[PDB]
Amino acid sequence: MGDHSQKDSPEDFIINRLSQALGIQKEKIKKSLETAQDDKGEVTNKDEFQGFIQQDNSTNILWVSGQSEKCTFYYGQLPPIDKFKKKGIAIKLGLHKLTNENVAKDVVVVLLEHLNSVFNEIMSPVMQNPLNQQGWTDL
Repeated sequence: MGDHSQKDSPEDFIINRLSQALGIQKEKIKKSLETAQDDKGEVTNKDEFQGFIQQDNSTNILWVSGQSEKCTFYYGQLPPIDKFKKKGIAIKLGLHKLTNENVAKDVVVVLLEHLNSVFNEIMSPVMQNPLNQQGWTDL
């Protein structure tokens, strides 16, 4: 059963933890804030919608017009913002096993983005060193 348009929330509550939490499932602040109508619809489409394994949660802390709990599904994240993306039903794997493939990456506020890109490139080189792929990579 895992979690639906709440499975991901619960997982992030435990995983995000700020070095000491492992909260598990649902975020009271997101429910308490109740923002925003556009955000509720974007989140509902992510949850049981097909077709789309991405969502961001953006913390963005202080600065100017901070994204904070952003975040959105796709869209954009601005700047010291700290958020993350998870993979659910990565075109559509929904309505069967809870997106078992789901991939999770945390993204800090801060360059920091260039360092993250370098880390991603290193991960790709490590993958190339390990397997050959299933020809999706091919040559």
